[PDB]
Amino acid sequence: MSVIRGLAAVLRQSDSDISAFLVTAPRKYKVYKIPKRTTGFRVIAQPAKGLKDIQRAFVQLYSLPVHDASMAYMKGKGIRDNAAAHAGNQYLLKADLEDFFNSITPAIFWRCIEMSSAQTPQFEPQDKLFIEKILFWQPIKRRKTKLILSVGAPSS
DNA sequence: GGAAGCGAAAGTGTCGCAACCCGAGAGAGGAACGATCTCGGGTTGCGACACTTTCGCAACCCTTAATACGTTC
Repeated sequence: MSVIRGLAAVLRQSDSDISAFLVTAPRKYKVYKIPKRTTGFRVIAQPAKGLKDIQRAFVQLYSLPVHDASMAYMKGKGIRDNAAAHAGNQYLLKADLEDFFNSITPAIFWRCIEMSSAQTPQFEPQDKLFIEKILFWQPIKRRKTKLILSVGAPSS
């Protein structure tokens, strides 16, 4: 059963319960606005508690490769290390990506899985739909194809 | 992604003005018939402008969030 079997073994729940939960999982999100520091608002989609636990279990079960140049969302590394990497230099080229989190789609995720140069955990073709439902958020109720990563989630 | 309003941008029709044409008419001259200038419609071309269509800004935040204190995405 692969992914669902491991999720059941971690959450101490039946396969049927998790499978029934992972039907509208891309839709079980609570969206809200936080105030910007100067003016305006920022919209965040946060999943429900059960989906949050499912995402945490999925993240801890499968270890995707990460690079040493990345400094966000890893243990023992953070703002201080990122700043100290360029501390001794003379010139910098800070640059940003346009709408980073909402531009990531399941197509991108599956393209990156297959061609990754490092070790990648093996996902059976039967559970790819469950992977997409677990990891990705679905804005717009009518559109079931639009699946994007949500900035702010245990798995994003 | 995109309510509801609204306005930008671009394309298309329209409608009034000018410019000209053409027939009617009173009657200059000088001895009659009708030159010549004007009146009244009528047609066409043209360009400014009104009207028409499409696009795009960005409400809300969906059932579904957490709430020691601070930076960062």
